[PDB]
Amino acid sequence: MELLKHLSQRQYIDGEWVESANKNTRDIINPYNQEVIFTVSEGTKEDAERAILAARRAFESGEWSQETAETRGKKVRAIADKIKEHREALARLETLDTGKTLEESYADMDDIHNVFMYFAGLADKDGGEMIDSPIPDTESKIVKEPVGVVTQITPWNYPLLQASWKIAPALATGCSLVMKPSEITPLTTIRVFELMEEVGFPKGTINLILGAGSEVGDVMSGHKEVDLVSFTGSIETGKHIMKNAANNVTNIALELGGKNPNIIFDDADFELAVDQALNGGYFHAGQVCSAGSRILVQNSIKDKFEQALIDRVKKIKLGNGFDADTEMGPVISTEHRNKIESYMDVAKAEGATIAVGGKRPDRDDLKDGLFFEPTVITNCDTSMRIVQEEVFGPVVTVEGFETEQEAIQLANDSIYGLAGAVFSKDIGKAQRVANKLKLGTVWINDFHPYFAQAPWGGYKQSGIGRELGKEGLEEYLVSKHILTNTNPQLVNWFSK
Amino acid sequence: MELLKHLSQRQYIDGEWVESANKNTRDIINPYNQEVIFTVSEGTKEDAERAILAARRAFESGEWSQETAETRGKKVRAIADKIKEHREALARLETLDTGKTLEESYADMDDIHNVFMYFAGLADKDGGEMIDSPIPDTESKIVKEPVGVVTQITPWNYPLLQASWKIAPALATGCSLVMKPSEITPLTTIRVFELMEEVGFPKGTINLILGAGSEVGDVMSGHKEVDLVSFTGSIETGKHIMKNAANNVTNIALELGGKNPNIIFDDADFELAVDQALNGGYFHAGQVCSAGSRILVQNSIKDKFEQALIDRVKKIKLGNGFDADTEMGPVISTEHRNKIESYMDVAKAEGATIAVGGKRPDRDDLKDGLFFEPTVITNCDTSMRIVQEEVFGPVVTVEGFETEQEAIQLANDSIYGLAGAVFSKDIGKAQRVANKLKLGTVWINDFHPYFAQAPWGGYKQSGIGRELGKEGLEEYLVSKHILTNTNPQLVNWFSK
Amino acid sequence: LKHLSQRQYIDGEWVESANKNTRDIINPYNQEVIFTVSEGTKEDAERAILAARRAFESGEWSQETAETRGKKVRAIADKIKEHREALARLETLDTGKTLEESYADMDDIHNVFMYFAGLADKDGGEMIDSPIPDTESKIVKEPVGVVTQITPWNYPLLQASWKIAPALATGCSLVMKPSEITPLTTIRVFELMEEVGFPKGTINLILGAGSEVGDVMSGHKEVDLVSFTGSIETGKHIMKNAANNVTNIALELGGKNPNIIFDDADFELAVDQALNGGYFHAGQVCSAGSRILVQNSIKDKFEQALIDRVKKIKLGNGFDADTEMGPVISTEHRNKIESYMDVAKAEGATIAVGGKRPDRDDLKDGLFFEPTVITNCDTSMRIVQEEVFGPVVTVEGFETEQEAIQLANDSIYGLAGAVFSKDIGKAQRVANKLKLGTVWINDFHPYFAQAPWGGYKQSGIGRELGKEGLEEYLVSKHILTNTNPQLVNWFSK
Amino acid sequence: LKHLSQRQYIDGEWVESANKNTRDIINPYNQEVIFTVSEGTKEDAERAILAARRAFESGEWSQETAETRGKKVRAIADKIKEHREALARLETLDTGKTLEESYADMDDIHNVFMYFAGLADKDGGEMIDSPIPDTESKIVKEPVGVVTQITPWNYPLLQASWKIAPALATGCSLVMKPSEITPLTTIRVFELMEEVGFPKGTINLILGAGSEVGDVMSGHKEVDLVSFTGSIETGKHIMKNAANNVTNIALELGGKNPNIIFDDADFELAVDQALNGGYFHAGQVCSAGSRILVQNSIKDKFEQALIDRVKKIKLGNGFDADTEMGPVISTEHRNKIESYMDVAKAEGATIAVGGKRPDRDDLKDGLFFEPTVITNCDTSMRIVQEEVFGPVVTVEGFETEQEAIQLANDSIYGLAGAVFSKDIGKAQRVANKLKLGTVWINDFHPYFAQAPWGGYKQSGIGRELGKEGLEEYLVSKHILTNTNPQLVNWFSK
Ligand code: NA
Ligand code: NA
Ligand code: NA
Ligand code: NA
Ligand code: NA
Ligand code: NA
Ligand code: NA
Ligand code: NA
Repeated sequence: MELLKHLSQRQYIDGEWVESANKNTRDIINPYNQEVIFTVSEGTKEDAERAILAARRAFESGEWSQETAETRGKKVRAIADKIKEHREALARLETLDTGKTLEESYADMDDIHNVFMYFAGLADKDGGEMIDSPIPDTESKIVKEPVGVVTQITPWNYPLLQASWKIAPALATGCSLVMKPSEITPLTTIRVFELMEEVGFPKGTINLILGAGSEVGDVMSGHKEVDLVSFTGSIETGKHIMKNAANNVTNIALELGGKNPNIIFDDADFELAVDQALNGGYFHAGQVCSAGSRILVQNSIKDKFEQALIDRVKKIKLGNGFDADTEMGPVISTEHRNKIESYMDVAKAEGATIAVGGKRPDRDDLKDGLFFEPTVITNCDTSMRIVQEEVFGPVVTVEGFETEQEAIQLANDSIYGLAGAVFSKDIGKAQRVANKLKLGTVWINDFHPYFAQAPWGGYKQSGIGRELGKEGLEEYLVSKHILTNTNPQLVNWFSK
Repeated sequence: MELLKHLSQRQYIDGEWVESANKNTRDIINPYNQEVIFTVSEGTKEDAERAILAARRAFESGEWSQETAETRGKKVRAIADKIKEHREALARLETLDTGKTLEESYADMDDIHNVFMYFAGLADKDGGEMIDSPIPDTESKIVKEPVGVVTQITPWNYPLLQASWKIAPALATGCSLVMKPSEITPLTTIRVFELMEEVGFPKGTINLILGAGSEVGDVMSGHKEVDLVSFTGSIETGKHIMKNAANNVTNIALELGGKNPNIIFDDADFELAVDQALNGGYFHAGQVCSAGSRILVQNSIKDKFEQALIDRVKKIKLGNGFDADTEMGPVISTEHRNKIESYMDVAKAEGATIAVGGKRPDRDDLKDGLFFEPTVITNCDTSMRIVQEEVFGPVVTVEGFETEQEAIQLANDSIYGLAGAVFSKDIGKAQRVANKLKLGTVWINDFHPYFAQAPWGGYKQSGIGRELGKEGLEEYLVSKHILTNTNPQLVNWFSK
Repeated sequence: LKHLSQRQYIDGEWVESANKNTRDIINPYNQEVIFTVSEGTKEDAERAILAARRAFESGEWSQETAETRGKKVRAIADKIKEHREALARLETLDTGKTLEESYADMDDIHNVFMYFAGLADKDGGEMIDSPIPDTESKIVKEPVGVVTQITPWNYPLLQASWKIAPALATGCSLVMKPSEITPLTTIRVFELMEEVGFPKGTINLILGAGSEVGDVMSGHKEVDLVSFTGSIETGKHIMKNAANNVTNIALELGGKNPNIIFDDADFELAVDQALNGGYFHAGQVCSAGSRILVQNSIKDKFEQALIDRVKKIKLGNGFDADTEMGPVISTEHRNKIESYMDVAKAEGATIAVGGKRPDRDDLKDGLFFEPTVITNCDTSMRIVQEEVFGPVVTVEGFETEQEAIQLANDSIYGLAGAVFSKDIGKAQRVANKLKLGTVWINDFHPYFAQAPWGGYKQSGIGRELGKEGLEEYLVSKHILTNTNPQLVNWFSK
Repeated sequence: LKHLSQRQYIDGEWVESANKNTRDIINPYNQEVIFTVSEGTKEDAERAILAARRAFESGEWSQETAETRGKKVRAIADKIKEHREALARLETLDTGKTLEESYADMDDIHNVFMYFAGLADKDGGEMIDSPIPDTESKIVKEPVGVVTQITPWNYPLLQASWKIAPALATGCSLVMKPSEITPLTTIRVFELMEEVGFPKGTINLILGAGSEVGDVMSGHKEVDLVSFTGSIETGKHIMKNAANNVTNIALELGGKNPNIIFDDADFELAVDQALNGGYFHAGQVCSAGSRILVQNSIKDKFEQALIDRVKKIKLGNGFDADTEMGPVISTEHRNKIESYMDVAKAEGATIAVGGKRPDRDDLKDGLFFEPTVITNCDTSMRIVQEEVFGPVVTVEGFETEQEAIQLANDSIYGLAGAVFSKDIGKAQRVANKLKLGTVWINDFHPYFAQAPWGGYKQSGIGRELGKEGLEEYLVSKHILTNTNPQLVNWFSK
């Protein structure tokens, strides 16, 4: 609330903070108490178009795209340093806007600093290749250029974190960008734009559009001046975005959700597996792309595991993200909580058991917030909607498996392929399983870790492309083969 | 006609040569005389589905996907050697099916051998990376795996050449593939499948579907078991394919056409520029993705250039591709010639001049074939359909430019971005221009060269992704981050 | 042998030694002379180097396209496979090892040439995003130049391939000298390369151990890289000579390679692989597992099992199907191995089995030495620290993982080693702490063209095989173009 | 200077020489003693190496995350920028070059540390697709280990940064010894690194005579890499000493760098850059353009223009803004330069201008030597072939592109050179044929952290700067895991 008195309420287009063309606004809510905490501009499709045209003009001017990579790196580093400088206020703003614990928000800010620092350091480390040409008297080189004008659409769960994954490489490579954060969580994205403006970028290089205005998304994914659309969010919206991008054969990078398996063998460190099953299921109330919502446990220890998990779930502390004792905050919005609630009905109707949770808590200090109890669903199977579909809430399912081969078959039996884990003290076995899982990231005896040094993304319906790592940077580059004939001679194919 | 008596007429699905499920067939035509030369199976959508399921079963069996990269390379090399062994018959078959000169077909076969040889040698050279992890007591590695099941759709202009650009990296990386060549030019693709069978691949690893059956394309682009759709062809079909691929968030690699500029400065080697303008415009009767259909010539030499080009165009020798004196063969089909013809009407109506050509030739030996005269269109400008749209025939437009800046502006003023050239003895100038052109390939003082060592593909509406080179191989790989916690400890976030 | 060349190959011609001297080549199985070859002079070596320089400067190979160089290297690979049987037989005849081991070599050799053939045209350098506005910066990779290559007697053609393949793929000119006692397969491979066809002077073969031949090959001013595989003493001398012209050196010297067996290893696997590590090629392997380190809890069991198996090892003619271990290479080498037995006993170690020449009648004429196990020894002993390079292993116990690592690293060497344990996590921890170029987990011996091979510490400098191996034969050039040059005007006008 | 340390830095402590010996440091502008520092012993050097080894083995820096190591290297970069003024002044005081040149050095140094900071966490090694079924193959890149670093007097802190930055980024422990005559900025950077904070023994600074501690730094068994920048004679000695333990060497020695000026060069640009190439830092630059090669048709015009400009070069105190060229480094060095003038005249060359100490009163107390142009010389002469390393250039003519290339490559060196021509295609053709680590087209002198720097032939071994520079400080380990180990059963059961 302190920081909010100085935070911008506007969009940032072509070097200026500007309101919506029609003066529309949106009230931003704190999910802990459903109170309005801020009011921001709700931009129009014409605003989005203007931002894209500004990004294109800036790209063509070359002020950023032709800046030295070393200098671009120094600027990205300056953003990183600002994130660290404002770590406390940023973490508080993120907890206020998204509801997650302040400790989780601090962790995000540490990661965000590291993301910008990594890409700053990567900016000037390539440039392309020299090719030994198969044609005598020619020089062949591949030059890597910025892809161009990029549109970036981020989700509500980790707004600034996901923004950093897109902004850092775009700026390091010399692109121009237009970003639109989730309409319900724009606060830390507005703040990072203020911080980037303090660092200084050429007019139009960076643009922030706010809202969920009519056709705003369609303009960001379907405009002819866009070279890459990068979207993180729901599968249905991602598919729509990809179909729109097709209208101009535009590159797409998508990170959609997952149905992430947490595979626990009977020779896992049992108390570790229980601890990490809770962590996988319930960090940020399960509102994580890579949440471990699908637990697969070996039959021999399944009963022991379920009882241990359930007993721990009953003790999870719900409350205000600002209170140090809180272990799990509320879910993000009324609409999202309703969707979670509707999945409980689906689960029961198809024959699954709600072993614990599965409703809103009654406690007085939680009544005004968007809370939902941490939930464990048992007696289910792979045919069920509750197992196959991403609920994106504080909910896990538990299925048993007999053998290593069955664990792999079940884990791969989904439309998704983002991340997962294998818990076993037999590292050779864990490695065998990891090699067979169709997942972008596999953890052995861990759950959740990601970092700027390694690419992240999904097989199958979890996405297209990668974020983070050298591969993440590559989404923002395009290759050009320049072939010079150093002794050109007439071909004389056509008669003289 | 000799080779045709032993050539298969069937599809190749799951290790067997099989007819269409409905026994339908298609007559294949020789464009030189419009005679039926062969009759092949015309497959159904159910055939395509069966091939895809076979490819998936084969992929999951691991017989090819878990074969050593070195051994996969040896097999791809064996295909390369077969291409060379059968060079003469393959070249003849390609000229028979597509109409281009036998000399052009020989060049194709030399290129095809080199494409398979390049990928054979690349197969075992990069399995991923070790990452220095930012988390203590963890090991981080990125493993590159085959992307999975791939569908491959090739065009009629260079059937076997374009097939090799797709097959070679798919097999080198360990993917399973389903290929469908253009319905009007299947002959050399059938033959290469016979040759691959001789080398030996596990059942289902390679599949050939033939036809343009109802919903065949839709199944190949929209099936849930496909991990990558790779399509080379027309922009309208490519967009449709991408939209269908979106239904399962499937990776797409597209190479659509271009409106490829041939930029000739007043300080070019003039006779070289004239020679290469002819080559750019009229190889394969202009039916080249990268044909130099859009000549941009400096105003100072434009009159001289037009006269020199026109005088040469009048001498181009049309005829049978099998006759050694032929310099340009027919176009591919009645439908395609009609499309080219309709553009002549469009050009005149919008105010351009048909300086030479622009009709079917009258000569008696050309009357039965699908010939169209090499054509030069003058007095045109960037606003015109004839300049903006890909005609894909033996037709060039000529526009003038005043300055280097105007040449760049005009060259980039199209929806495409595949390839182009800059002719100037001032290499520094040519490099400045090359750096500003939004094209996947730029030639300086040359026109047409491509090779397996360097990536090929388009900016903007010319495509998504790359073929050839290391980047071409990468389309057929997927990255997996395996993170092992080597000293796992309880996090104890959730109370005990 | 009736058709094999007896000469050196210099500047496109098979030629005798300048002084007509020859050397008799021996089969270690029966000590019979099997062939007679030219014994070259230092002047022959100088002529070869000058021919290699002239060929390099002509550009006929160095400026050939990388793709075409790869095709030629592939053609050599194919000739190896075509002549696999005869090459394997020549290698067994010359070196004494089993025909099965020689076949394995020829498969590896084919694969080495095939790997480098495929690599030849895959990386010409990089484009650098220059920090100076209006400049273009690129790094071009060129062949390093003229290279001299000196190979050992244990795996003559194998070690030759590791050097020849990258040199030819990158466009270098080379002068090779195989071990004076084992030239046969190297002569043959030169015949095969000549059939493929290379410009005159690109490849040259010097034969012998003539006075100063080695010195010329390591110290000549026209050499850009000296690549030597052999003994530590000779390697050091070669490096010192190379210094006279600041010449790049690549060295692979021996090792004291540890074979670490934990009490939770697959016991019969560990015994099997301890035998393999110790006795393949009668232990005449740079990476032989001569130093067994076994956990104390299973040490007695392990020693008894190992010793009982060693007593059954079948010695004989490498051509006989039942032979498991052939003879050692020469009288001098066997004498050196014999002298180490004396050293071992004098410093207090026990010769548990073996430690002498076998008595059997069919082995009496050959250079055989019994597979030997030395027990009750420790890290202070010469028998543990020094590379014996014979069919001899030592056995030391360790208590903990930390002690195994300490002992394993307690040598001047750093080539290769193994860790046997069913606990893969533990094996990985140990592997990370061993100062060794190659570490095997639950295996012993494997190497391949796809991965670099070489030593930490006194085991060498540089790497062979893999992309790193290729890089020894390249040099980087930074070409920086100022595209808008302006006067600096630092100095007064 | 009143607050600058006078001591060595060994194992986390500032310490005097074991024998309390000291050395007086001189300012070449006036030959006045400016500071007195410890003159260490060979035992001090040994103690530093052993401390570096202990620190390496503790893993406090070598097992720190690459990301964290990068942050520390970045912190050093920031300290350099913070203390830019004082560092530049100290460098000018110690070495004599202009303050403006010293500022340029400090900006470069900041960028060198920043580059390597950003590179620290960007590799780690490779995953290999193994040719053996049921095996996992990976190459892990580890710090090479303990490194000794010996730097020259011409650009003390610049050359120190090229060595320190990659060593620290990769996780090595280092022992550095700056030139005995120019230790000031190196002492200062160690004070700054100490403020950033590194584990005890990770960084060590030895001060004094190459003749006392040099052999220990190049010949100690605990060293894994010796990195030396300096004279050819010393570099060779160092390499021979390193051979005693088969130790990796990286050497950057001088050059005889050609400045090739075609008749179609931008003439006034070529004159400007010829002066810059010849006379920055009084020609005391490893890559100084001492060998001018000019096309015959413009040679007379060029010589007249160059000579006329050389007469106007302003000599003086590096702290005075009008100074364009400072003094040479020492009495011994100036004497060596003077002796070359005698050599040049005796072999028939012409001293067209300069060739002696200046007479002006304000220059008499300093180690000044006039900028010199030597004409009428040829490639057979010592004055053309040998590196004088002073404010001296030779001028030779050439007729054709082929002759320019032949002459340019006709030296024992191969560090750097330039080609001036408006015909870029021609310049590129020439650049491709010059045996030089760096070739500038229409420029002279530029280097940067993003691109590797080093010499062909006798100019060195290895590279500094760029990704290749980082690689000198890494070692490859192939870890091969057999994931389904089976008995081989070679030996009888
Ligand atoms: Na909110
Ligand atoms: Na996908
Ligand atoms: Na046809
Ligand atoms: Na596109
Ligand atoms: Na022999
Ligand atoms: Na070494
Ligand atoms: Na001094
Ligand atoms: Na050298």
